[PDB]
Amino acid sequence: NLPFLEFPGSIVYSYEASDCSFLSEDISMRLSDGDVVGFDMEWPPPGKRSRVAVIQLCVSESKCYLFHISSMSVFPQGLKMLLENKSIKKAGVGIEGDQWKLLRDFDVKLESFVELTDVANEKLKCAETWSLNGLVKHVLGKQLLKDKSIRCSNWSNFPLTEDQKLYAATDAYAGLIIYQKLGNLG
Repeated sequence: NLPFLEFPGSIVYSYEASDCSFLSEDISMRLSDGDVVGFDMEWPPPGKRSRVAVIQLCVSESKCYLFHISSMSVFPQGLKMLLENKSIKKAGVGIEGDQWKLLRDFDVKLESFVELTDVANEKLKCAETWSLNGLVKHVLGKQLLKDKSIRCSNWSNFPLTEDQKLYAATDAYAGLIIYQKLGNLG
């Protein structure tokens, strides 16, 4: 029985482009070169493909932002600038795939991403094929809620449910906590 990892801070939910751009600029304002944010994205599971519905940025243990882009008619210019900002690192798992997807879907280029599974392999001196949950268990001694019910829910539905918010926030939070753990190991 491993404890469940859960984002304990305030979840900021933004589903309008202007609001999102303002918040993103605020984030860029408070950070400087070298800083990192936890990062992840969600999207719903015949011929058409599913585009990114939510982008999560966890800046600290007390605050995580959920940007519901599927509810926005235009991709937030401020969010685009933050993501393409090479000064701010974005830590996640399978984050290169996220980069490709953002480019394909919105021509937004994620800069300075940090693939935590690579950092883990090099730090822990191993060659494993990880999963975010496996990384959480091994690195944090915690466990992640990963039931299809929420993980594969319809992320493009407005509004996001309370369970959807905590799950999406917790995933970006794990990225932030894992990054700090591995980056400051002794």
